[PDB]
Amino acid sequence: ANYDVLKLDGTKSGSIELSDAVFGIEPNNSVLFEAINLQRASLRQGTHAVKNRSAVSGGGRKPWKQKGTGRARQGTIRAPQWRGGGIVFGPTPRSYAYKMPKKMRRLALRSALSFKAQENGLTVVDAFNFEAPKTKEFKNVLSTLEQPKKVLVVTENEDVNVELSARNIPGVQVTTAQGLNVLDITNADSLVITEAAAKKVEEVLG
Amino acid sequence: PRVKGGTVTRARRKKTIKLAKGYFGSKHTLYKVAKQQVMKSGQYAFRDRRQRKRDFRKLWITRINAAARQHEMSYSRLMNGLKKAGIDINRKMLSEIAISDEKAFAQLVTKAKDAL
Amino acid sequence: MKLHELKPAEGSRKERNRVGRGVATGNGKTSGRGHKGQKARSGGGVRPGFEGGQLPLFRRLPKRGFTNINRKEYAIVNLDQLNKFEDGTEVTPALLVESGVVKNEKSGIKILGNGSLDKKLTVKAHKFSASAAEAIDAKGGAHEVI
Amino acid sequence: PKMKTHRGAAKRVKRTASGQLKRSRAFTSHLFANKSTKQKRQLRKARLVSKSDMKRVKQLLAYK
RNA sequence: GACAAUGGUAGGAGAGCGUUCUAAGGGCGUUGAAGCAUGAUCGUAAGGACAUGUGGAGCGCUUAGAAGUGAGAAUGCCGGUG
RNA sequence: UAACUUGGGAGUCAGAACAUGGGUGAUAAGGUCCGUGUUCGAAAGGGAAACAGCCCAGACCACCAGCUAAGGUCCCAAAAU
RNA sequence: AGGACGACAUUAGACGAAUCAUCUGGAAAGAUGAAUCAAAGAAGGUAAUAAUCCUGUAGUCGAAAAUGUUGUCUCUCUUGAGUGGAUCCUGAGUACGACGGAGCACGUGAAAUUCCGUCGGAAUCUGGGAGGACCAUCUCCUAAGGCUAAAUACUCUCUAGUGACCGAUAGUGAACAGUACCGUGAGGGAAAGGUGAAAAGCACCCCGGAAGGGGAGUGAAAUAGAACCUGAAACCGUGUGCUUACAAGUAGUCAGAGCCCGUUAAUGGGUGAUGGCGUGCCUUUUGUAGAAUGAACCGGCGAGUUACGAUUUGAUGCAAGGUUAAGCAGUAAAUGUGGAGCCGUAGCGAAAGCGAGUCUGAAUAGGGCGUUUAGUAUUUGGUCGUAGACCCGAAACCAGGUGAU
Ligand SMILES: [Mg+2]
Repeated sequence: ANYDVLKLDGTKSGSIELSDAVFGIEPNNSVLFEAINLQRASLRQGTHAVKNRSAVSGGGRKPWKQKGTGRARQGTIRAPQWRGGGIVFGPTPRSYAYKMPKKMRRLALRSALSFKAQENGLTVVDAFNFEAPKTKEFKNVLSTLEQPKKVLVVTENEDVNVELSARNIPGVQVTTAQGLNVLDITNADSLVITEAAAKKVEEVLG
Repeated sequence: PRVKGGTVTRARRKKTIKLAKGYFGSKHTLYKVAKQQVMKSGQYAFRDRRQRKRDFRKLWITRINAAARQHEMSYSRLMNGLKKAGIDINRKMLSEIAISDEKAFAQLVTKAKDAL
Repeated sequence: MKLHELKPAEGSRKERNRVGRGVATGNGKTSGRGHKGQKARSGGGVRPGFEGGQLPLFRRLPKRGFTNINRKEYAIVNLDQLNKFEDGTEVTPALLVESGVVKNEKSGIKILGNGSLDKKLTVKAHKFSASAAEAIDAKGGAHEVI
Repeated sequence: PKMKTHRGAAKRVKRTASGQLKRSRAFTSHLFANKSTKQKRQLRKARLVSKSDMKRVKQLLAYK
């Protein structure tokens, strides 16, 4: 439960004690699967439709007589087997979202975070200090403490300059201790979390 | 999303068309009659793989019968005598011997005659 | 898990049956409906409980009784759910609720005696059963109908 | 929408501790002269809905 | 490994093939993608490749998700041609 | 080597010929209504010239191996002039 | 009612960082190599696929004039309490009632409560109305005059955007139209997208009246030439390797000479003298080669779906407990918060009620249903209910119109 706290250059500062109740459980893969499936199903707007018999234009009268002409009996020029139109069972506008008990939501977050801490994907830093936004400066920080290409940066509260500097780098995502979700954590290769943000995460999830 | 039928129907039908190469007239051109004919021909082939085994056995017995009448025996008594002698040669081998080697077949006939 | 290696829990998912899609599935032409009749038609079921004209079951049996709209009903607490308290405690309806022994108190608490007490308490509820009041005043302690 | 209870059935049965349905008896209420005394006495006890009938009328009483 | 079983209509149960779209990963393509045409190829089946010609800019693979997901018949509807 | 109990999902409610015990009809019907078996229905293969229901027999797939069933052995056409 | 001075927002706009070289090629944005910007790596163009070529984007700036909001002044109006309480005032053809109807979840009923037509027709604070016939006591209120924002419903439109929505038989009937056309009229109602990067859209010669064509030329390509991307099948032809004029057929299959070829190279390919066996498919039937139904042929399109409830099975979380709904915050997400409510931990009885028991019964008898624990939330699959509910098809019924050319 000890983790080094680096500086913005790779030099070491004090250690820290993160709870084994949050970082360090045995990850549950069933609940992770259901949580990822839920989050991604809640992002689609089911805006799709077709016109059925009633909604197609025209088609009120009977095309020809029921008997006597030698043709098949027909009822309207907008029946489904006509080239004109009329769809039988197409898409209709609907929602795809659903819900899980909240004890399961917390378990999914805990098991996604602990998986990063057992693959050496967790990096704790003391503080971010950016006076003005500058992407070239953030790129060098990410390269100094060698990070993979896909990184999730977590701050304690919304930090305008840090969030605004890592905005145009492909592969980097910035969030807050309370905006943590299962899709962002598992999509990343490594986490770069500050000390204050780590303490804050350790309580709300504990 | 919409799934329009594309390219699977044509490929499936063209396989059956190609299986009907050599058939008469529109039976090698049009899908419906071609499919019916290919079904019927599969059924015929199944039935005939089993009739082949009866036809060839019937041919061998005819040839053995012809070869045995030249030594004043009928097929019936020749096979009886060969069994009583213990000989276990096929009807297929017994008629290839009679065709290629007449002396060996004569020696078989003498043993069949002595066991009766 | 990685996002390119997801697997669901074994036994949790299953593919739906699609009917009327060819002969080899086993549900092709008639789609599991058999041959002609009322039940093979679109929207063709008959009403649940209908018996083809024979007098239905819930018309040859007689009606019985009435309902009392002023009926009371009590939240029940048996005698062995009081063993999670310490001796001397004053067990009150406000305490049974916060302790999570009673979720909903409908017309008031009523104590019944089904287990064993093995504690010395002072209980105050709306109603008691003879056995409950007897068993409370056997380890010491009393009861007060409030 | 929600499913609707069959009111006439709800006025005639009640549910026991297991899933059973207790019911009342026909051939009461009238013409008691053509009965013996044993018949009248034994028509007074209650019975259960049979299992072959449960199969038919079971969604009718799902909310009871 | 020994032994046994394996015809089938209404119908019950199981395991799969292929089509369009999405996510993540990893690839191919003007040194020629999809489509189309031909072949004497591979798999127990649905089906999958490879080579050559035509074509001239897009398309597979792995795992998971979602469906306007598969036609030979309806005196079916539209077009073309006998 | 099955049977029973509880629960999920059905389809079926037009049957036919043959043998045998009977009614009806005329000790008529490839008639009609019941009892008892079998086969077809949903069963290919061999025999009965051809011939759903008669006789022998129940096809997982190869093979130009062998033994038999019903029925057969002058030629058509396998096996005794 | 109407003046002043402001502040925002619309209705045109402006500035806006950073790349070169070689290879293939008709052309580079591709490949290879070396660089740069990022509060900008959204998107679209450009002779193929571009953060750095163009239009843009992040960011920042901008209004002569007219609207729309919104402030601060001006402006314009205006006293407010207490005690006495029953002297005076307090909504009349009204409230009610009978008869005939209607609306209230409620079918005139134990019908209280609320309206319309026709007739009757009160009381005045010790008053009057309601609390589901009616009476008494209690409790709550004060009819027969009027006005009133917000939270709620909808979209022919306008502005800015979005999609595990369609991609020319689809999506609007309509990508080029309520037009061809049909009908006296009301009315019905189509088919029809694609040269190329750039028109560079074929100068000139030849045959021909022309139409068409062969050369030459343009182009990377003209079997990209305007009936112009790709160009399947039915169908129509030309040339050929094997075969056929003594033969009786659901057109194949198994056996098999002869002749001709040479492959995804393997106990290969094409044709077929002659022999054996062999009455299409689908639907519907006790039973169909059937002389029972359907299909000229080829292509495209064309039928168990979704929402909300119920039940059962699998999976997963927690467990004597399990779980939130609307709402609020958040990016039209995850999530956080929200404990009204729901199921379970206890049943029996018509009910009062009693309670590990309870009902029946005079009974401490006997019997029925119970006790001697496992539930709950979400979700995959099966089935059911309410919805057109697997798809196509009547003869008819009703409403509102158009017709005596
Ligand atoms: Mg031709």
